[PDB]
Amino acid sequence: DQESSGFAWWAGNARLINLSGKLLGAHVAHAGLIVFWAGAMTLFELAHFIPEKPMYEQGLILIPHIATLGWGVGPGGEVVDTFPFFVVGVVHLISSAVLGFGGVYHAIRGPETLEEYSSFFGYDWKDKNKMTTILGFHLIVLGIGALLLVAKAMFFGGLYDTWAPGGGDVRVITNPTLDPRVIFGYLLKSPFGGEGWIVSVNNLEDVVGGHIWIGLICIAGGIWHILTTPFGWARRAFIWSGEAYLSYSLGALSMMGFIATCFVWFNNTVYPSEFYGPTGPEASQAQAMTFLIRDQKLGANVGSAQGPTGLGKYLMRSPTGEIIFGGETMRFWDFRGPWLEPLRGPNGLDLNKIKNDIQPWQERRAAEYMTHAPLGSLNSVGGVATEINSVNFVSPRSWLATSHFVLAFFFLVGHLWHAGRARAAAAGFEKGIDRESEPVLSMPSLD
Amino acid sequence: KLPEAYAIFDPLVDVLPVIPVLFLALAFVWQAAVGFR
Amino acid sequence: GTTGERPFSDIITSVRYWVIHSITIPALFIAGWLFVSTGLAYDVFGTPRPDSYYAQEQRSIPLVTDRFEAKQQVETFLEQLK
Amino acid sequence: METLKITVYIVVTFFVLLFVFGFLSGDPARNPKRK
Amino acid sequence: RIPLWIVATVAGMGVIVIVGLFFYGAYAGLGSSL
Amino acid sequence: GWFDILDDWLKRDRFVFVGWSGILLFPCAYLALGGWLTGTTFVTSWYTHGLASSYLEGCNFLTVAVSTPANSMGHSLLLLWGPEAQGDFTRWCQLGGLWTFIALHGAFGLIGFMLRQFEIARLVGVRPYNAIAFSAPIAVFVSVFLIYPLGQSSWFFAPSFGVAAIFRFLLFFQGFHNWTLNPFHMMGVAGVLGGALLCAIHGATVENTLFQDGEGASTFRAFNPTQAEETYSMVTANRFWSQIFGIAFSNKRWLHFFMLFVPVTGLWMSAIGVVGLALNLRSYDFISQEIRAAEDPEFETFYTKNLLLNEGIRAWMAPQDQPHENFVFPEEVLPRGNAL
Amino acid sequence: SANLWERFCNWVTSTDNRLYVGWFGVIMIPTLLAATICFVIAFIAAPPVDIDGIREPVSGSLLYGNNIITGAVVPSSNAIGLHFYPIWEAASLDEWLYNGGPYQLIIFHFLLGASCYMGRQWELSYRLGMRPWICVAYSAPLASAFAVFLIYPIGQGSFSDGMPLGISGTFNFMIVFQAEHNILMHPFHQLGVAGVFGGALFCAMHGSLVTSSLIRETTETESANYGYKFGQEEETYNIVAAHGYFGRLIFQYASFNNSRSLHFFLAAWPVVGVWFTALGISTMAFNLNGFNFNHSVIDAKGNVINTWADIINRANLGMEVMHERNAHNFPLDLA
Amino acid sequence: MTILFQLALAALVILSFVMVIGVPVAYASPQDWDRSKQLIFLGSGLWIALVLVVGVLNFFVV
Amino acid sequence: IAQLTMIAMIGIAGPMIIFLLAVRRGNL
Ligand code: CLA
Ligand code: CLA
Ligand code: CLA
Ligand code: CLA
Ligand code: CLA
Ligand code: CLA
Ligand SMILES: CC1=C(/C=C/C(C)=C/C=C/C(C)=C/C=C/C=C(C)/C=C/C=C(C)/C=C/C2=C(C)CCCC2(C)C)C(C)(C)CCC1
Ligand SMILES: CC1=C(/C=C/C(C)=C/C=C/C(C)=C/C=C/C=C(C)/C=C/C=C(C)/C=C/C2=C(C)CCCC2(C)C)C(C)(C)CCC1
Ligand SMILES: CC1=C(\C=C/C(C)=C/C=C/C(C)=C/C=C/C=C(C)/C=C/C=C(C)/C=C/C2=C(C)CCCC2(C)C)C(C)(C)CCC1
Ligand SMILES: [Ca+2]
Ligand SMILES: [Cl-]
Ligand SMILES: [Fe+2]
Repeated sequence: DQESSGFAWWAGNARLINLSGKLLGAHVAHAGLIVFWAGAMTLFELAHFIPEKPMYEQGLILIPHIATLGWGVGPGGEVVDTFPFFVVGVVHLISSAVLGFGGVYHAIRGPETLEEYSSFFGYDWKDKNKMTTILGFHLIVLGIGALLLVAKAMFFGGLYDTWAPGGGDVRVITNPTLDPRVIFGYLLKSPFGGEGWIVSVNNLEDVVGGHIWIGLICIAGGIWHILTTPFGWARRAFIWSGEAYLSYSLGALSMMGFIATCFVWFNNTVYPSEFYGPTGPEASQAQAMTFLIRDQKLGANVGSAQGPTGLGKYLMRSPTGEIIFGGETMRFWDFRGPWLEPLRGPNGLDLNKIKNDIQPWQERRAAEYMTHAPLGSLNSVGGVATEINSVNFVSPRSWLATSHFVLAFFFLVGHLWHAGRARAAAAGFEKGIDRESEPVLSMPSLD
Repeated sequence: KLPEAYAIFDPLVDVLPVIPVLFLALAFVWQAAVGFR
Repeated sequence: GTTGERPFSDIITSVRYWVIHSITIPALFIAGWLFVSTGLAYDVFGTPRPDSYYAQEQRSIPLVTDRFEAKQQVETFLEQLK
Repeated sequence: METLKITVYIVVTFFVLLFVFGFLSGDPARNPKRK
Repeated sequence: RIPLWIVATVAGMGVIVIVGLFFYGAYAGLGSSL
Repeated sequence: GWFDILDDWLKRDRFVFVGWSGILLFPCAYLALGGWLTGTTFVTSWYTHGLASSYLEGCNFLTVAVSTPANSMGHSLLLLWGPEAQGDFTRWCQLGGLWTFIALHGAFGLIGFMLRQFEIARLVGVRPYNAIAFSAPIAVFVSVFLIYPLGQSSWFFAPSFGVAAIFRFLLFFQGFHNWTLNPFHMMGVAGVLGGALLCAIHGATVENTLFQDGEGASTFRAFNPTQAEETYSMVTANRFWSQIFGIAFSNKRWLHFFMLFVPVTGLWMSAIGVVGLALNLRSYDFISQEIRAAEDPEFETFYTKNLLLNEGIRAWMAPQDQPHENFVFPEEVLPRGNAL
Repeated sequence: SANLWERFCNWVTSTDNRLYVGWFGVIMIPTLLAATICFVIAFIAAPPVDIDGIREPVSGSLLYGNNIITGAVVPSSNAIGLHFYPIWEAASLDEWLYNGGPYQLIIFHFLLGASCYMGRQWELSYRLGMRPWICVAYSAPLASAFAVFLIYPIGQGSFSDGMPLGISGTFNFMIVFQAEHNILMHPFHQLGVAGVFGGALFCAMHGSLVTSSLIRETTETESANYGYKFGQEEETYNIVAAHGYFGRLIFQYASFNNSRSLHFFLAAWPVVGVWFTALGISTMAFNLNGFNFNHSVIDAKGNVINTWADIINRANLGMEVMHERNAHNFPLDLA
Repeated sequence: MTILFQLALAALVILSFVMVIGVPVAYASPQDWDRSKQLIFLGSGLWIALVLVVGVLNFFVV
Repeated sequence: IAQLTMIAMIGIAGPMIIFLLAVRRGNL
C-alpha cells in the first residue's frame, strides 16, 4: 500500500500521517513498549535489590518511585515488604502483552483507515471539532489519574513523608492545601535561587492539594473541549495539520523534561534522599556539618573560627544576614532538609543548638550524605574525577537528571524541526522553492 | 530479590529489560528484507 | 560506473563464498585465539605477564637508561626474575 | 533604585506584549502562497 | 543465493556479540580494577 | 618500452586506483596502520615508560597506545637492525621501536597520498586544489610528531600514538608551555572552529534554499547528477543572510575557496606555534603582568590564576611523566591550596 | 491610515527591510543591544569582582590592568549563587559591580537574544518561502552557549562557576573543568572534536574539490572568481568531474555524486557532533563525568600498573589541588 | 501445588513465546487468519486463564 | 549461570517472525 512513492524509508512513519487505522496501531504498540519497560525493569531491579542496603547504592529508579507512594517501606525509608514492588512490576509486564496485541493487530490486520470502519473513531486532522474532542477525552483520562494519586494519599495508604514529625515515615494526608492563593502561588514564584518555583514544594499537603486542583481543572477543561470548537483567534493563530499538532506536543514534553530534571536534582520532598541519593546541595551542606561536628568535639569554637580568607571557617552570613555554613558551601545556603532543620533558628543556624543539641543520628546522617554525593563517572566510579576505583556508585539523581536533559533538549530540536516543517507544509513550500514563481525575485532590491 | 518460587526465572528476568531495544533493531531487519522501500 | 572486479553483492551472496569462508574465517579466529592463550604472544613482543612486572620485593621500574647498551640492559632486567 | 525596577518592568512588558499580540495578528497568513 | 538481509542481520548480531564480549571483559579481565 | 607498459598497468582504472604514487603510499600506509594495530594489542610500554599500553595487558581502546621510545634513545631512528635493537625483534618492540616505525612510515604514507592526489588530478584533468589543501594536515604531523621532539631531548616527548596518550600531550602543553595562551594556536582553533562553522552553515543553507525538482518530500532523489541548473537558490540564499546577519555570499566560486582557505590557514598557524615550542620558545607569560603581581599582592587576573594551575600540573605530573629524571618531590614541597 | 497596528505589523514583518526585524527581532534587538553595551563598558572599565565570594576581587577590565587576552567580564559572586541579582537588588552600583552584577545582566540578555536570533532564522525563511531548519543548525552553537552560561551553573548551584566572558577566563573554565570532570575522557566531548575536526576537514574537502573542478571562463591573467555571475541558471563547477576525481582518491562508492546528499552530510556531521558536546557539558553539569580508569590494570600481586589514564590523573590533581586556593576549607570538593 | 505452579508458570512462558511469534505471521500472510483466527483465539483465551492460574496459585507458593 | 541461552532464542525470534514471512511470501 505505502512505499517509496510516499516518503523515503528513513521517514517511513510519515507515511502513516493519513492512515488513522495503522497510526493507531503504532500508538497502541508503542504504549506497550512503555508498559513493558516499566514492568520488566521493576522485576530486574527487584531481582538485584538488597533490602539491608540503600536504594541509591543499587542503581534503582523505579522501586524508589513506588516507595514514595508509601509501598513496602516504613520508618526512615526502611524496606518492609518487597511484594508491592513485585506486583507493580508483573502487572505492567502483563498489560504490555494486551497493548502489544492491539498494536500489532491494528497495524497489520485491522482496517488501514478508521473513517469508514467507524465514523466515531475515524478522524480528520483539519477537523477542529474532532481534534478538540479527542483532546477532551485525554484531558479527562489524565484528570482522573491526577485524582488516583490523591486517593492513594488520602485513603489507600498515604505517601512517604521525609518531613515526618517523628522522622521520615509513610503518612496519610488528611488535610490537602486547597487554598488557591497558596496552590497557584507556586506558579508565580521565581525560578532562581531561594524562590524555587514549582520545585520549591516542601510538604505533601501542597502536593496532594495541588493534585486535587489539577485533577478537577483537567477534567473541567476536558468537558469544555468535548462541547466546543476553537474560537476565532485560536484558528487564525495556529497551524492545523497532523504534523503541527505533533510539534505542539513535542515542545510541551521538552519543557516538562527540563522541569523534571531540576525536580530530581533539587527537590527533597517528592524525591526522598532516603530512596534516591542526597541532593547536590544537601551533600555539600553535610560536609560542613560533619567537620563542624568533628572539630567542635576537638574543642573548637565554631562560632568565632576564622578561615583563611577571614570569612568564617564553619559559620558565616548569607547576603541577607542569615547564619549559614561556611566555605564553598555558601552557595547552597538555600538547602532545607529534615536532618538539618532542628539546628536552624529564626535567623538561620543557631549557635546554641549547634553547640549542644547535635544529635547522633544527625552526625551519621551528615556523614552518610557527605560520602554519597552525586559525583561519579560514566563507568560508575563514585567520587571526583581523580578518585581511585573501589566504590562502584553514581547517584540516581545524577542518572535521572542527565538522561532527561538529553531527552528534553533533543525534543526541543524535534519541536523546531516539526514546527518549521508544518509552517512550510501548510503554506506549501516544504519541498523546495518554485523554480517559476520564485518569491525573492518578486521583492525589491535592498542592496 | 525475586520471590523464592520465581527464583528459577531469575536468569530470564536478567535479559527482559533489553527487549524494547530489539524492536528498534527489528524494524531495520524488516526494511532490509523488503529491500528498503 | 563499473570495473573488472566481481560485484561484492554477488560474492557475499554466493553459496560458494560461504562454503569457503565458513572454514577460513573461523580458522583465523581460532588461530589468533591460540596465539594469546598459548602465551606465544607474550614472547613475540616481550610483553610482561601479570606476574612479570616487578620482582617479588622490588617496587622499582626497569627503565632503560642508555641507548647503545639498552638491549643488554633489558636482558639484565629479566634476570632478577622480572 | 526602586524606580529603575518599575521602569524596566514596564519596558519589558511592552516588547513582550508586542511579541504575543504579534504572532496573534494572523501570522501564518504572512507568507508567499497558501494562506 | 543467500538473501542479503540475512547476511547482514547475522553478521550484525555477530558483531554485537564479540564487541559485547569486549564490554564484559571490562569487568573481569586485566582491564578490571579488582 | 617496459616503462610505458609498467605505466599502462599502474594507471589502469580499477576499483582501488594504484598509480605510481601507490608504490610509495600503500606499503607505508599499511605498515603504519598495521604497526599501530599491532602495538595497540600486543606490545608494552613497561621498559620505556613504566606503563601498560596494550589489550594484552588489560588496556581498553582509550588507554591503549604505541608509546614513544625511552629518553635514553635520544633522537635515534631506532632501526630494527640498528645498534640498539641489533636485529632483534622482541628487543626492538620493548625499546619502543614501533614508534619510529609508525612515525617514519606514516610520514612517507602522507607523502605518497598527496602524490596520489596530484597524480589522479592530473589524469582526470582537474585542478590540484585538493593537494594544496592537504598540506595543512602534513604541516601538523611534521611539526608535532617530528620537528617538536627533534627540538626536545628525545622522541620521548613526542605525542604517543593513542587516545589517552594524546590527552596527556594536551595537558602537558598546557602545564609546561601554556599553549592556550599562544597567538598561533588561537588562530589554529579559530580556523578549525570557524571551518566547522562554514561546513555546517553552508550545508544547512543549501538544503533549505533548494528548488523543487520533484513531487516527493524526501528531496534527495530530486537531484540531477548531470549538471544543468543550480539545484539550490543562490539568490535566495543571498538575500536571507543579508537580512539576518547583514553580510552574505554572492559568488559560489569565492564561497568555496573561502571554505578551503579558513581551515587550511588555521592548521598552518597552529603548526608554526608548535615549531616554536620545539625550542621551548613559548608564549608563556606577560612581563608587564608579572612585574605588577610581584610588587602588588592584591593584583589578580584570570591570567595569573591559570599559571597557578600550570604550577600544579607540572609538580604533580612530572614524577611519573618523566621517569628518566628520577624525580622525588616531598609532600611538603608540593604546591597546594587550602584543604585540597 | 489603513490601521496603525496593522501597518506596524506589516512593517515589522516586512521583507523589504535592510535587516529583517522580525517578531523575534522585537525581543532580540533590544536584549542584544543591552548585552553588548553593558559588555563593552564592563570589559573596559568595570572594577575587580569577588567571583568566589571569598572577598578576593578579580580585576578583568582594560582600565584595571588587563589586556585583550587577559581581560574578561568576571562571573557573579559565589555568595549570590543562583540568586537573581539585578541592579535594583543592590544598595548601590558600587556594590553591584563588586558582586559581579554585570555578568548576569549580560548572559541573561545574550541567551535571550541569541534564542530569538534562532527564532528569527526561521521567520525570515518563512517570509521568503524557503525551507526552515537553518535555525536547527544554529541550535547547536546556541545549545553550547546555554550549557556553558546557564546549564552548568544551574547544575553546580552558582553562576560564579559559569564560563567567564573573556579569553584567558575561558581557558580557566576549561582547565578546571578537566580537573573536576575529566572531560577529555568523556564520549560526548570526543564526539564534539570529531564533529569539529571532521567539520574543518569536510569544509576543506568540499571547498577544495569544488574550487578545483571549476569550468573555465576566465583568462590566464584574470581572477578565476569572475567566471561566476550572481544569479546564474546553470552550475559553475563540474560536479561529475569532481566525483570522478574523489571517487578515484578512495574508491567510487565512497564518494558523493548527489549534491543534496553531500550538503546534507556537510550540515549534519558538525551540528550533530556539536550537539553532543553541548550535551556533554550539560551532562557533566550534574557530575556524570568521563571514564575513570584510575588504577585499573594491576599485576598478579596487586601492584598498580600505570596507564596513560593515570598520567592524565596526575595532571588533573595538580589542577584540582591548586585551583581556587583559598576557597576550600574541607576535604571533598562538592561544589 | 508447587510443581503445579511451576508447570503453569513455565507453560505460560512457552505459550507466550509461541504466541509472540504466532500472531505476527498470522495477521501478515493472508493465506488464512480465518483458520488461525481459531488458533489465535484459543491461544489468547488460554493465555488469560494461565495468567489467572499463576495469579491465584502464587499466594500458595510464595 | 548462563542465561545467554535465553537471549539467543528471543534474539533470533525477531528475524524469525519475518523470515517465515519471506517463506510464506506476503505482507512485508
Ligand atoms: C513524539 C516524538 C516524535 C514523533 C512521534 C516523531 C515522528 C516523526 N518524525 Mg521525528 N523527531 C523527534 C520526535 C518525534 N518524531 C525528535 C525529538 C527529533 C529530534 C532528534 C526528531 C527528528 C526528526 C527528523 C530529523 C525527521 C523526523 C521525521 C519524523 C516522521 C517520520 C518518522 C521517521 O523518520 O522514522 C524513521 C526513524 C528512524 C530512522 C530511526 C532513527 C534512529 C535514531 C536516530 C537513533 C536513536 C538512538 C538510540 C537511542 C540508540 C539505540 C542503540 C542502538 C545500537 C540499538 C514522523 C512523523 C522525519 C520526517 O519525515 O519529518 C517529517 C525526519 O526527517 N523527526
Ligand atoms: C515504535 C516503533 C514503531 C512502530 C510501532 C511502527 C509502526 C508501523 N510502521 Mg514503522 N518504522 C519504525 C518504527 C516503528 N514503526 C522505525 C524506527 C523505522 C525506520 C527503520 C520504521 C520504518 C517504517 C517504514 C519504511 C514503513 C513503516 C510502516 C509502519 C506501519 C505498518 C507496519 C508494517 O508494514 O507492518 C509489516 C509487518 C511485518 C513485516 C511483520 C513485523 C512483525 C510484527 C509487526 C512485530 C511483532 C511484535 C511482537 C514480536 C509480536 C507480539 C505478539 C504478542 C502480542 C502475542 C506501522 C503503523 C509502513 C507504513 O507506512 O505503513 C503503511 C512503512 O512503509 N515503518
Ligand atoms: C532513560 C532513562 C533511564 C535511566 C535514567 C536509567 C538509569 C539507570 N539504568 Mg537503565 N535502562 C533504560 C533507561 C534508563 N536507565 C532503558 C530504556 C533500558 C532498556 C535497554 C535500560 C536497561 C538497563 C539495564 C539492563 C541496566 C540498567 C541500569 C541502570 C542504572 C545504572 C546506569 C548505567 O550503568 O548505565 C550506563 C549506560 C551507559 C553509559 C550508556 C549510555 C548510552 C547513551 C545514551 C547513548 C547515546 C548515543 C547516541 C544515542 C548516539 C546517536 C547518534 C546518531 C544518531 C548519530 C541507572 C540507575 C543497570 C542497573 O540497574 O544496575 C545498577 C543495568 O544493569 N538499565
Ligand atoms: C488506544 C486505544 C484504542 C482505541 C482508540 C481503539 C479503537 C478501536 N478498536 Mg481497538 N484495541 C485496543 C485499543 C484501542 N482500540 C487494544 C489495546 C486491543 C487489544 C485487546 C484492541 C483490540 C481490538 C480488536 C480485536 C478490534 C478493535 C477494534 C477497534 C475499532 C472499533 C471500536 C471497538 O472495538 O470498540 C468497541 C468497544 C467499546 C466501544 C467499549 C470498550 C470498553 C472497554 C470494555 C472498557 C475499557 C476501559 C478503559 C481501559 C478505561 C476507560 C475508562 C475511563 C475513562 C474511566 C476502534 C477504531 C475493532 C476493529 O478493528 O473494528 C474496526 C476490532 O475488531 N480493537
Ligand atoms: C494540555 C491540555 C490542553 C490543551 C492542549 C488545550 C488546548 C487548547 N485550549 Mg485549553 N484548557 C485546558 C487544557 C488544554 N487546552 C484546561 C485544563 C482548561 C480548563 C482551565 C482549558 C480551558 C480553555 C479555555 C477557556 C479556552 C481554551 C482554548 C484552547 C485552544 C487555544 C489555546 C490557545 O490559543 O492558547 C494560547 C495561549 C495564549 C496565546 C496565552 C499565552 C500566555 C500564557 C498563558 C502565559 C505564558 C506561558 C509561560 C511560558 C509558562 C509559564 C507558566 C506561568 C504560570 C508563569 C487550544 C485548542 C481556547 C479555545 O479555543 O476554546 C475552545 C479557550 O478559550 N482552553
Ligand atoms: C617502498 C616502500 C617503503 C619505504 C619508502 C620504506 C621506508 C622505510 N622503512 Mg620500510 N618496509 C616496507 C616498505 C617501505 N619502507 C615493506 C614493504 C616492509 C615489509 C617487509 C617494510 C619493513 C620495514 C621494517 C621492518 C623496517 C622498515 C624501516 C624503514 C625506514 C628505514 C629503512 C632504511 O634505512 O632504508 C634503507 C634504504 C634503502 C635500502 C634504499 C636503497 C636503494 C638504493 C638505490 C639501492 C642501493 C643498494 C646497493 C647495494 C648500494 C651499493 C653501495 C655500495 C657502496 C655498497 C624507512 C623510513 C625501518 C624503520 O622503520 O625503522 C624505525 C625498519 O625497522 N621497513
Ligand atoms: C608491526 C610490523 C609489521 C606489520 C604487521 C601488520 C601490517 C599487521 C597488521 C595488522 C592488522 C591490519 C590488524 C587489524 C586489526 C583490526 C582490528 C582489531 C579492528 C577492530 C575493529 C573493531 C573492534 C570495530 C569496532 C567498531 C567500530 C570502530 C565501528 C563502530 C562499530 C564497531 C563496534 C563494529 C611487519 C610484520 C610488516 C614488520 C614488523 C613490524
Ligand atoms: C521470549 C520471552 C518473552 C519475550 C518475548 C519478546 C517480547 C520477544 C521479542 C523479541 C524481539 C523483538 C527480538 C528482536 C530481535 C531483533 C534483532 C536481533 C535485530 C537485529 C538487527 C541487526 C543485526 C541489524 C542488521 C543490519 C545492519 C547491522 C546494517 C544495516 C542493515 C541491517 C538492518 C540488516 C516473554 C516476555 C514472553 C517472557 C519470557 C520469554
Ligand atoms: C508495529 C511494528 C513494529 C512494532 C511492534 C511492537 C512495538 C510490538 C510490541 C509488542 C509488545 C508490547 C509485546 C509485549 C509482550 C509482553 C508479554 C508477552 C508478557 C509476558 C508476561 C509474562 C510471560 C508473565 C509473567 C512472568 C512473571 C510474572 C515473573 C516470572 C517471569 C514471567 C515473565 C514469566 C516494528 C517496529 C517491530 C516494525 C514495524 C511494525
Ligand atoms: Ca539474577
Ligand atoms: Cl582558578
Ligand atoms: Fe557547496
